[PDB]
Amino acid sequence: AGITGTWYNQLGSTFIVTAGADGALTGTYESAVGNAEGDYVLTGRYDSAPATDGSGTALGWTVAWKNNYRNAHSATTWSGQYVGGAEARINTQWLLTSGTTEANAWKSTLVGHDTFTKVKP
Amino acid sequence: AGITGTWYNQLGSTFIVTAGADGALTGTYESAVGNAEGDYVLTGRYDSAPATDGSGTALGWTVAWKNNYRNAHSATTWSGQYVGGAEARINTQWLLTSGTTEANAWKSTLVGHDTFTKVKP
Amino acid sequence: AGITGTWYNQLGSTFIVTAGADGALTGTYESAVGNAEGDYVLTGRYDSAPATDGSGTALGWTVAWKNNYRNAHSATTWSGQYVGGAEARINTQWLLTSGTTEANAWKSTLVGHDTFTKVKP
Amino acid sequence: AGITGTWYNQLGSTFIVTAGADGALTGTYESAVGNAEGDYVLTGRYDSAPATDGSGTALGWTVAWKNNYRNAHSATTWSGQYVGGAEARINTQWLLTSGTTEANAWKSTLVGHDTFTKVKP
Ligand SMILES: O=C(O)CCCC[C@@H]1SC[C@@H]2NC(=O)N[C@@H]21
Ligand SMILES: O=C(O)CCCC[C@@H]1SC[C@@H]2NC(=O)N[C@@H]21
Ligand SMILES: O=C(O)CCCC[C@@H]1SC[C@@H]2NC(=O)N[C@@H]21
Ligand SMILES: O=C(O)CCCC[C@@H]1SC[C@@H]2NC(=O)N[C@@H]21
Repeated sequence: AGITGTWYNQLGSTFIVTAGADGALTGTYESAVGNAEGDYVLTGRYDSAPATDGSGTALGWTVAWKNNYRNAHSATTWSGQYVGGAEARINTQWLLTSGTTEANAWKSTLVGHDTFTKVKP
Repeated sequence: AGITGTWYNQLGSTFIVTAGADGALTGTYESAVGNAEGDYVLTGRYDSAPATDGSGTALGWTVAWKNNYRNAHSATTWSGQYVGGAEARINTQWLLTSGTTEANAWKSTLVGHDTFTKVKP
Repeated sequence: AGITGTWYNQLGSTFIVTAGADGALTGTYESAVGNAEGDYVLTGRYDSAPATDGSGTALGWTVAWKNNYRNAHSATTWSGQYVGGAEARINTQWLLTSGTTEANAWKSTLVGHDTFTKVKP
Repeated sequence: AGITGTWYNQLGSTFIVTAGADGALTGTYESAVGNAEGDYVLTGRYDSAPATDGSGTALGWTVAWKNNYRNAHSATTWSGQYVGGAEARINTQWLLTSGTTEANAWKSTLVGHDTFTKVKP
């Protein structure tokens, strides 16, 4: 129940997600940067029975950057963990792969990290 | 239509996916390695209108490593592109995040790469 | 001249480096976490003629985790950029590879990110 | 003694390195792709007393992409392990950071993987 809701990262992007009882993540993502405009569909999975020892809750999700406004021919996955409590966070690393020619595949994938909080930066 | 079906990676893992008309990926993943046994639910997204210039089709998906057999308290995301043709491939990089304590969060995430083909290694 | 000196990251680790006129980085690294004790040799490279348009200065370095105290059978590389000015930073992502058996090579490499500043956290 | 010498990756790039007795890597790197021409200085570190149980030898190195021909305002680090024997390899993952403006720092770093062998692809 800690994951469902709206999350904001350090770039100004916004992430609205519903966490289903058995592990589904669904929602929408709006990026403040890049070749992106409006909301994009997201889907992912999370550990619906995490450890109870103070460990975070593992999760991940994907956005393909095609919507009613634009198609960037790219997709990002975020992998990370939810940490609950008063200053809850989802700490992630991400991989953004663009469709490329075979000759350019070596430079197809960017890597970065986003930290999400329940309140805006 | 090139993405739907069964895929095999260099580790001996197996990936069965359906690519929906508007960008959804759904299916199951069976890992040959790690703290894993049986099939796990996967969900993701792909670019349903890729470029037609020889560029690959961007995609990503997530597995949370909880199923009827085991719970590893972890999740992997694969980010990559589908390359069609006679020797079709899905070339990926992945991030595997384990739920950790805050003190151990610096070592929460493994990175690697998997190449998937339509035939077994 | 902005890079030479002592840097501190969010984990409490300390990085003393000399940037040579033609691109060399040399120094020592002390990690506050992990299988590490004391100072370890570091070496790397940086762009000694960066752009002057407000872009950062690309750089990277490596530590192998063997010194007079311990040998962790591992090595980390940090890749990033130096950003000068009043609140100077070195923003990095890193890869930590452990020596593994072939069967375990898929889980040989951790990924993360460190931000270094001139003052302690 | 297994690391010293010339190595070739899947892209057609060439890596000549000397491994010093106490952990230093020095040499030159020539990339077959990207904003690169000629040889570039490399420096890094390796575990000079690896485990003897069949585990690989952890290592890493950096190239800043500035030489007598070009300056790409970028640097790559490779992190990986050397695996000896008849078909020796250095298996790596790499991070390529470009100097960027602060607004573009989110897209500063590419990630990939290179496999090096003693003979050309
Ligand atoms: O430019 C593109 O190809 C599509 C937009 C990508 C935006 C990226 S996803 C990772 C990072 N986190 C964000 O919130 N935005 C950027
Ligand atoms: O050990 C775990 O935490 C769960 C199993 C992880 C298996 C990983 S996912 C990335 C890589 N590719 C595979 O097919 N298996 C491993
Ligand atoms: O545990 C090991 O194998 C050796 C110590 C690794 C410490 C890592 S390097 C990346 C991160 N940044 C730090 O300052 N410490 C950790
Ligand atoms: O384009 C640049 O910024 C400089 C050249 C980068 C070449 C990269 S380094 C990682 C990969 N492995 C290679 O051998 N070449 C590419």
